[PDB]
Amino acid sequence: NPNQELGVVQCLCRRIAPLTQPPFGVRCRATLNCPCDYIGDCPGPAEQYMYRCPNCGPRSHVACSGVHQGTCQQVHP
Ligand SMILES: [Zn+2]
Ligand SMILES: [Zn+2]
Ligand SMILES: [Zn+2]
Repeated sequence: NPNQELGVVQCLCRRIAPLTQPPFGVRCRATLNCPCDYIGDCPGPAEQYMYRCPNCGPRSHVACSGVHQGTCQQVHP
């Protein structure tokens, strides 16, 4: 069988870790801060990373490109 390449990622401890599956989209759970009282969920895009850190062992964390802080136009158009 041919080898299956998996990407690498920086663990939260900052070491380089091998992903065990490709990044996959997820719900972003961050809370928003706009100068008004608006309440709402971040629409993303957010992704979750599964990896096996040589230091930390199995670990995961989520990253999101949505706007969490800023003006009312930036957070909630
Ligand atoms: Zn680590
Ligand atoms: Zn987000
Ligand atoms: Zn606002």
